[PDB]
Amino acid sequence: DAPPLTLEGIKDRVLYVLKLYDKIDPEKLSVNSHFMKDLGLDSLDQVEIIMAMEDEFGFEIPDIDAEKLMCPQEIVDYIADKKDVYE
Amino acid sequence: GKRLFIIKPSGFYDKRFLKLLRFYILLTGIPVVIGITLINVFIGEAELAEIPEGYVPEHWEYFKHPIS
Amino acid sequence: FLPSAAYLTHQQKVLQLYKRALRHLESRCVHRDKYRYFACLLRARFDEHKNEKDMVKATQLLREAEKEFWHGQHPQPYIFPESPGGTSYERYECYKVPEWCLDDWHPSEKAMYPDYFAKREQWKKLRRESWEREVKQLQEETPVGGPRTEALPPARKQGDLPPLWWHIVTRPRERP
Amino acid sequence: MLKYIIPTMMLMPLTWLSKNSMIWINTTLHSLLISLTSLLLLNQFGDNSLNFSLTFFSDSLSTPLLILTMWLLPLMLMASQHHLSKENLARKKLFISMLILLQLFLIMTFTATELIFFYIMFEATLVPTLIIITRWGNQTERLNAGLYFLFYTLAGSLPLLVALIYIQNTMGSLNFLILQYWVQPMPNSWSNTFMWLACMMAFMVKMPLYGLHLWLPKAHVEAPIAGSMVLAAILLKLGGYGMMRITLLLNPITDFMAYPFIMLSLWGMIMTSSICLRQTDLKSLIAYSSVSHMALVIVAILIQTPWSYMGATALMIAHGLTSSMLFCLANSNYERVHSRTMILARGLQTLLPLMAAWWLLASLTNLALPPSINLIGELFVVMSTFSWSNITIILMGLNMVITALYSLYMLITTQRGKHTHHINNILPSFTRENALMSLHMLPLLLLSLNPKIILGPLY
Amino acid sequence: PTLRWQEDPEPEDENLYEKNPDSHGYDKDPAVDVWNMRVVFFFGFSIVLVLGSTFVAYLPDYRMQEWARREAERLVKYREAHGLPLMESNCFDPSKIQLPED
Amino acid sequence: ARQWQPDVEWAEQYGGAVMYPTKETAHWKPPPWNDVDPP
Amino acid sequence: SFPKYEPSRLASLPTTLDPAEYDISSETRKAQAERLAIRSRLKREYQLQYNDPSRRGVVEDPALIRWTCARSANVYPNFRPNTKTSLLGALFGIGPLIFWYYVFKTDRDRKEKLIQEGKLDRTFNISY
Repeated sequence: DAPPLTLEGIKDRVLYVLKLYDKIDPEKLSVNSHFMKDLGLDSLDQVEIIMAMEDEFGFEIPDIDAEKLMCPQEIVDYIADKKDVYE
Repeated sequence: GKRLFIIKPSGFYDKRFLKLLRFYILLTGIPVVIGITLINVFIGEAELAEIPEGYVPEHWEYFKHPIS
Repeated sequence: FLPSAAYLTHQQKVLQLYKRALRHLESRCVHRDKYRYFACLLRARFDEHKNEKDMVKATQLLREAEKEFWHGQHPQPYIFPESPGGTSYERYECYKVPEWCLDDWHPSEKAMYPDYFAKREQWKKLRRESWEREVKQLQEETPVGGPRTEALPPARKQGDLPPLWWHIVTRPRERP
Repeated sequence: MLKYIIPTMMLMPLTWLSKNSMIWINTTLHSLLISLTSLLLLNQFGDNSLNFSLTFFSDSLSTPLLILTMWLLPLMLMASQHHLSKENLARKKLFISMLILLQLFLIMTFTATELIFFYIMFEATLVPTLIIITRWGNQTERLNAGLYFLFYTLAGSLPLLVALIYIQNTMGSLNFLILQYWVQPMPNSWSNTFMWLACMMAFMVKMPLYGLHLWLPKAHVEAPIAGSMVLAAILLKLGGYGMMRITLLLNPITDFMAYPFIMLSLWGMIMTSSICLRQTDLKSLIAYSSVSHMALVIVAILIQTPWSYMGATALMIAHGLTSSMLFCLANSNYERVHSRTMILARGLQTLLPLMAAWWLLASLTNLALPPSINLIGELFVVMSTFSWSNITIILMGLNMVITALYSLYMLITTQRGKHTHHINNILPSFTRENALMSLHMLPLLLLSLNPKIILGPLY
Repeated sequence: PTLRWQEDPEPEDENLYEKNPDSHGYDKDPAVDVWNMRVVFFFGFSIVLVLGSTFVAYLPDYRMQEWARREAERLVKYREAHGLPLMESNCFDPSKIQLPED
Repeated sequence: ARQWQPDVEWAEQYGGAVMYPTKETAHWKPPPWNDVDPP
Repeated sequence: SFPKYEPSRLASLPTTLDPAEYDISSETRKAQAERLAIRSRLKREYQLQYNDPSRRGVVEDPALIRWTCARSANVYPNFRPNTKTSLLGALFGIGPLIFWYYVFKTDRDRKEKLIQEGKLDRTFNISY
């Protein structure tokens, strides 16, 4: 396996596959926005979001973490921590 | 940027013991192999003659290989 | 059996049930489109009685839901190749040589790599200089005689590094 | 043989009047020269044995064990620093001279013409080992271990003297030829049965068999590496040597009276291989391994086939080398981490990359790897015991399965999978330890090329 | 109000490195460690192991094997060239035996 | 120094006049060290 | 629709369907809180003995030493010979031994009687 990865790629891909989801909108979607607080989607769908990132990037994140992501900046940060995305 | 530092624990003692082992076996491995080869290519083993009449051999001259 | 709390929550238990049942339905149901149909059916089945104001009726439906889930699970679920039990699961544990080592080298090998060992020397000076007073004062200042949790406080007083950072920062790359 | 007795004496004041930090080099060099000179012995031919006096003589059973003793001395005398290198000069010289004196009585014992002389030098071998393991046992029950060692080995070994005096004054002298060439059958009375039980039970204590085997593991886990390796290899294989020599008398009654010892040895071989599968205390696994293999040796001696005696002496020599080496690797890991346990010192594939080869190769020589000498011994014992009965090969193969299981578990427990990442004191492997491993393994493979040496009298 | 001891806090773990980086197995004397390594790998391998391999590699025929081969070749040639079956049983001649009667 | 040595209580067992105390041997006081009984 | 999930000594009862987890006493909440307190104090002491840059050797886990000395040396005390211990000792120690001894007597008596008659296949049985 030879993939290259950077912070730009993981940021754009996570924001991409959150932009594609149905019951939110790409009009008001910053990098820094909560899920329950201002986008206003329920926690059930928040775990569906976590399921989407797990099924995309190809590795489980535990429910000891999946309580408390809630915002795409910390999602990008946590998966960049797990894959150790630097050279 | 593509290459990174990889970590491997302390190959120097590995290589030092391996080099000393091969050198201090082969210090008298090759001279003894040269010695045994020059013996059994330049001195002969023996032949299988019977005992002659009115003669005794010793406790050597019963054995094939000359170093034996 | 979790670091921050003692019991999960009620909502946390229902939520773990939902993720496990949805994952087992992924593994059960190939072609991904009949999967999407059955997943929205499951999401609707949770929606039909989500807004019940009791609590003993909530734990009633939760318990019977675990019964009718453990009836219908899948034998070999599709677990990812990093999860425990998975295909890899520390495949590359062969090469996670820890960094308390690499100081026990011969100095000729240390003469092959000048810059990395000099910067490791300055990181080790940064470890040794900022260990005693700051970290031990923050660890013996804020807790009670019983700590009662495992979350440890950040370093926000004036300056330097957070407490107990060394064997969390200097861990191997997980794809060496 | 006096040319081997007297330089063993002369190597003792060497150690005294050599100066500081020079006793080591002189003793190691001169004991290795003694090992070459010992290897010059191997002359034994055909019809008779060889007589190095009316006092000394060598059967071809005694030759490889004698070379094993004079080869295991310098290996040990190098093996026993770094746990007494900080101690005093006088105590260091006393320890080294004690090992030299123990070698001297072992040579006395292996070239014993007379069985009375054999008994005296047998318990003369018994004497210094208590002093060694008690003074340098490095644990808190070394007193208990040395005391059980003493009273077990005496109280079993002691009426053997009375039986040997009775044979001395009922049939003349006790040279092995005139004990031989004259030996008459001894019928199924009861006094003959007690004489047999005295002699064979003394050596049963020494091997040990299953009912008397807790003698051993305390004397190995609570002992230094020198006493452990000499104790295991040379003392147990010396006990087997002694039983091989004394079983020439008492020919008819062994068929009548030798069934329950076969039984206790077989079922205890199975139970001992089972008990060394689940224990902690890494040192003890090799001890119960030694109990299992010498129970196999005991079955091989008490059945009386030439195939059985060839397999017995091959199994003796191969297991002596393997168990001594594996004791030495266990001490190497204990010097790395002051644990003695097994579930603690994990990892060690990543770290110490060369030590994996010695662990694997010693575990395969314990596995009965097929060109090795260990499988040659076990295979001929299995052939002879299936000639003994058509049903007992189940226990032999079940021993084989469990032996492979616990040996390879001992491999993949300590040295497979994940360092516990709180150890951070282990240094890379010295040249000394790997020199010791190469001194163990390479004679075993070179005997695996040509095993016509180590097969005993019935070649 | 008691300690029951007075001795040193013990021990200090003797890292045999960090004063000799070129060190062989044992303690910190520089010369005699080199002499120990040289004597164990010369007078333990270069003169012991390889010369022992050549010595017991071939020697006189141990336990009379090849003599037995050649003597059996001669004796089977004789006993096949003179009619009688090779390895006649009853190795002691029944002329030279005296059974107890009945 | 990593070698075990017998402690105080390991040598406390070698005290009194006898080695094994029973229900009848408790009154065996140790002898005076001067071998002098007080008058 | 459920077969009620009978447990065994090998099929462990899983953490989902206890079902004692779903009727909760307050004392169990107190117990879980104090158990978290115990594990938190043990991890705090371990991590403070774990990240010292001056420390060199092993961490000296007392539970492992305690378990080892519990398993090896502290079996022999305590012990009293009970009827259960004596029964199970004479069963596992002597029973199978005397069983295999009976079957070896039987096989050897059959074999020696059969070769006293001589009707074995020892037409050539050389390597004995």
